[PDB]
Amino acid sequence: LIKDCNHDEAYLLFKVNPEKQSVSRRDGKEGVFDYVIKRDTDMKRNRRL
Amino acid sequence: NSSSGTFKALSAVFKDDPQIQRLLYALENGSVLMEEESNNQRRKTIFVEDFPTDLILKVMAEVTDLWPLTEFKQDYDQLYHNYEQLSSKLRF
Amino acid sequence: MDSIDEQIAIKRKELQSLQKITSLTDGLKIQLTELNEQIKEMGMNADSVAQLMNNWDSIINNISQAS
Amino acid sequence: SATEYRLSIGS
Amino acid sequence: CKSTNSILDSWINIHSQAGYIHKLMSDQTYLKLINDRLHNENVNTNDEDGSTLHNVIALKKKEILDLRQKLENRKGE
Amino acid sequence: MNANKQRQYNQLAHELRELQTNLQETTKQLDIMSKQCNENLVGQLGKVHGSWLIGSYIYYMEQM
Amino acid sequence: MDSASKEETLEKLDQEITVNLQKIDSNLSFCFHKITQDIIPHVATYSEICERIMDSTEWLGTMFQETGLV
Amino acid sequence: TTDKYFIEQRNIVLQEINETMNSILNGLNGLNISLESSIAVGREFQSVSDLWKTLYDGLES
Amino acid sequence: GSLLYGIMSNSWCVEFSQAPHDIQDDLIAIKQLKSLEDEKNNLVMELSNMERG
Amino acid sequence: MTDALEQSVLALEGTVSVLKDSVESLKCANEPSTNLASTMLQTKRVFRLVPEYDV
Amino acid sequence: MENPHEQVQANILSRIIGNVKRLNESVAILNQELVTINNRNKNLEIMGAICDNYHSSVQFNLEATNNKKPPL
Repeated sequence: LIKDCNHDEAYLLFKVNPEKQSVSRRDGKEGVFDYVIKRDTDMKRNRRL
Repeated sequence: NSSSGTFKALSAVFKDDPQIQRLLYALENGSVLMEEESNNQRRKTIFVEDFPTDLILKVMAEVTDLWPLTEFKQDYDQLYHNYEQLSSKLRF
Repeated sequence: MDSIDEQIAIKRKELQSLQKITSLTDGLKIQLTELNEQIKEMGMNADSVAQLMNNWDSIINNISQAS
Repeated sequence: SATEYRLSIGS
Repeated sequence: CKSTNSILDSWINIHSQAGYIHKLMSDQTYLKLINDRLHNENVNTNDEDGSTLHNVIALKKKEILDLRQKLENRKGE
Repeated sequence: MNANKQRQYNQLAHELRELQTNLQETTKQLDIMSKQCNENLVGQLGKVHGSWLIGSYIYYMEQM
Repeated sequence: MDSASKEETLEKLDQEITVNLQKIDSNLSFCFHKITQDIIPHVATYSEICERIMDSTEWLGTMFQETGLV
Repeated sequence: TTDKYFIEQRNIVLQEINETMNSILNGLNGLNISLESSIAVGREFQSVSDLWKTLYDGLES
Repeated sequence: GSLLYGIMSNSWCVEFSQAPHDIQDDLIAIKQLKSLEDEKNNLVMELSNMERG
Repeated sequence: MTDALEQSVLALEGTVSVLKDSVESLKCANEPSTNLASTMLQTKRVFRLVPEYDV
Repeated sequence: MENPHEQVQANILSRIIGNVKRLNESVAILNQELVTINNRNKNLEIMGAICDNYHSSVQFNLEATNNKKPPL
């Protein structure tokens, strides 16, 4: 279910933001991460409305 | 719209300078069908090599910035060393 | 000119009242500092609870990714 | 002509 | 049905662990003990023996022995 | 006694009484806020949710 | 006691009233700074934290509402 | 659909603009309060400066 | 199972520094200490009662 | 004039006493919440779950 | 001519009145903020209450039937 990544490969492929502890592609291309997190945040904000 | 995410990201992070964007478009399909600046306005094709070597080097440096894997980084280091050795020696 | 001792008494009573007000204002300042510190502490506790509760959003995102 | 503490909030 | 039984079994296990931890954290003295234990490892991480539950129990037993000694002395008084 | 200072002191007294009323209201609101924070945020929500999370953590760590 | 010194004492009262007024003004200004710059921003921060609380647990809230009609 | 997305982006950026302008207004208001306090405590200095103009002023005479 | 798997996956990636290890001894010690505080209360108010009288 | 000054003294004394009571009660109520939150509720996120599909 | 300190006290008192008015406005704004926060958080005690009730209920059920298993 859960395989540990090679830290070298993960760091080269993914930009890591320790301030928010987030992960993104270095090229900035949107993946399932961006979709899921953006959808969740949009639901949170629409609820805020 | 049909360009891959690589060139899309490169163009988005690059400034809207027409020179750099036309270089990217030419790299994407060999040459750029740029619009002539003369009063006799017309479309003409310009090859990638017609763009200055420094801009291509900056493009590939940005590529290695967004893909910093060790083989790409070493290739950029070697090619930039060859740049500042051969082409810069030629420049003095 | 008006009676000196009358002015003296008025000024003395004003002075004692003013000193009382000064000490009381100093006490008010100390109380405000303490109140701000208490608000800081409870905000810290609330933010700790938030860090604890972010796990639920993490779980929901994990399940959505795995689906 | 003396400004007054008016914390704005929301919209 | 066996699968559902196992799933509810795991549910019961996690709820039992949660209940035990809730009981443990409901005690004010235990939380205070964790607090000064943290402050002691800040002072000195090595001296684990300084703050252990069994050492606290031993000191408590010594205190109880002192209390009963004082009680019997006062009875003699 | 100077009449101008007289009116100044009267205004001072009025403003301080207004301050006292506002501080009384602030004290009530802060008491309610403390009740909502300590008893509910951490007392009930925080304690129960933390208990659940630590229990699940222990369960699945022993199931490594 | 003395007459020159009794006029001096009246002037003493004047000086003390002035300095006490200055101290009171300084104290009240400090209180205003503490209220405006510290207490209110921390209250706002607590507000944001509590909003994040109620946001993160909304999935439980909507479950409980769907079955309890609360 | 595209127009709706345009509108919702508008509302998002506008509400963040509103909160930022709130912050700006509050900061400016606090600064103005402090400045007017400075002026209020300073206004008395004009009289003493005018009194001391009688000893030395320089260019005026 | 979906909820449980989410919980399991999250717990695999979160560290709780102050989770206990030997909850049994901790718990029995807590109840034993509570009984000892009850005994202390009995002793102290007996002492205060005879001191007052 | 003394009426106004003693009135102000009484008002500010009331404010100070009320703040004393509020601060003491707030501290008493915050001590247990701090006790619980500082020790047991600590949480450190060491990892983020990542589908290998994006990888 | 006139007592020099009179104007000084006048100005000082005027400024005191002004900043006390500022204090009153600030504390009023603080009260409004606190009221807003309390009304907004009025859902949180509901949340906590039902969570506590669920915890007590499951503990009582694990007492009624003896599925409560030993701690770890």
